[PDB]
Amino acid sequence: HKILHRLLQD
Amino acid sequence: HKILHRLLQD
Amino acid sequence: DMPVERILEAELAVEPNDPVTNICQAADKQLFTLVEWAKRIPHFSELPLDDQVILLRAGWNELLIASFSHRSIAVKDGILLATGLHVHRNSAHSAGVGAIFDRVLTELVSKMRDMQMDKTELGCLRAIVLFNPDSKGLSNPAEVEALREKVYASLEAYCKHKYPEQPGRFAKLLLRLPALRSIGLKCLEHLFFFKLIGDTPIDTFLMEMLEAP
Amino acid sequence: DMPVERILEAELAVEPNDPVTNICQAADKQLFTLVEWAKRIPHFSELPLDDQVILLRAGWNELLIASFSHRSIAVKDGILLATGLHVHRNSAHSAGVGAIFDRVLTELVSKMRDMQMDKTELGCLRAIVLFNPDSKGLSNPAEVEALREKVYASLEAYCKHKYPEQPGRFAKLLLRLPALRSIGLKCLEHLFFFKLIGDTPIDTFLMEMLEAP
Ligand SMILES: C=CCc1cccc(-c2cc(/C=C/C(=O)O)ccc2O)c1
Ligand SMILES: C=CCc1cccc(-c2cc(/C=C/C(=O)O)ccc2O)c1
Repeated sequence: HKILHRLLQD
Repeated sequence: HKILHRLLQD
Repeated sequence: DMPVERILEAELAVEPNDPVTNICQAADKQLFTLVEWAKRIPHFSELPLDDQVILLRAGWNELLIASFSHRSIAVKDGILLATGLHVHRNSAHSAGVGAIFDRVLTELVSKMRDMQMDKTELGCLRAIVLFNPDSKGLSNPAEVEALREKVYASLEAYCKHKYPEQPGRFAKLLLRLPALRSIGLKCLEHLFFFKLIGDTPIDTFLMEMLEAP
Repeated sequence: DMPVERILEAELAVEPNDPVTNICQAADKQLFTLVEWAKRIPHFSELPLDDQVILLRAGWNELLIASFSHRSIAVKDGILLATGLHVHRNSAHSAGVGAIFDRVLTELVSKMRDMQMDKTELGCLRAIVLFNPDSKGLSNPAEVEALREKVYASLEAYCKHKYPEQPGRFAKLLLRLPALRSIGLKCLEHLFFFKLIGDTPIDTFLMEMLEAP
């Protein structure tokens, strides 16, 4: 799940 | 094929 | 010319157990009505017979899906078939097609109800879908395009006239076509599994549309 | 507000063997760029993080397909990948994906070239696709809709201004979305077979988008 969440958090 | 062709010919 | 009046005429002229059996039954039944509907569309009958066939074979699934979606806007959590039988959320879910059935309710039926899409707007949308220039095999892709353009020119005008309040109403009509394309593909896939497994009776005209290009 | 100027900025800010391997490679590469592109879209970053994820997971395939289609309008019978490798009609046909590749050329790449769709129009279309209210799981489907409406309000205006000659140019832009939806589904299916058979290397971010909702 996490790669997308990380990148959106900046 | 034919049922459609027939109906279009009227 | 492309008068919005005759498009609505085409729509008016064609008004009238196991969920899946009823569905296959109603789809075959409506395929005849679709032909008659198509002929009453301006400039359609004047296309070469082979392209009339190609367009009708390309769009029949989406055209029929649009019709019963708009037909069911006055129905709670379910769809009204042309045979006259209602198929509700539970019956479709118990038939093993709840997923695609839910997509129809939310993406199509509810959206139509909540914008109060009328039979003229429905008519134009089905005409735009019928005049699909992307269809493979067309002898004159450019002319079909020319007709599609004249359909949504007449539709934009009708909207800005009948609903001058809503400037984005025209764009809201066209942006249901992606969902309609998407839902048609999934419905078609469901139809193919039925035929393959062949435990559900499939009458001849429906059987003809499901067979090779 | 929804200024067409910042949408184009989002587009500008992100400009830079075996066909299928290159394709999987370029798709993973572009998924990072897509995130950065998304953030530069007005009001996007101000959505709840969970819905940002849902929208990006719903539209990533169509968003990437739109980008390389427009990128390839200055290419003959083939597409330009983000890695910089060209994939031509024969190479894709020899890879076993000629069918879906041809659909991209005719329904998308050629249509873009022949109407001279600009990067602003491409930008708005990708913004409309990104703001998909039909996406399942959204906490606020109505607000996404509100944003989509403000995207195609700004697009219609830009068209009537920049191309007052073409009154149906706005509708021609939106009526490519059905084909884009259709092509995305088929491309996605091709992507899944690759992963299943697993003979083609698939990097982690692409691998993440192909896994369960
Ligand atoms: C509502 C979704 C269930 C479903 C599943 C598979 C096929 C269809 C389907 C039904 C019709 C019926 C026509 C009518 O009664 O007006 C037409 C096309 C379809 O793909 C529906
Ligand atoms: C052109 C069609 C071939 C094909 C088949 C399967 C998947 C894709 C595909 C490629 C990309 C590449 C991105 C880029 O280089 O910009 C993205 C999404 C796809 O579905 C293409």
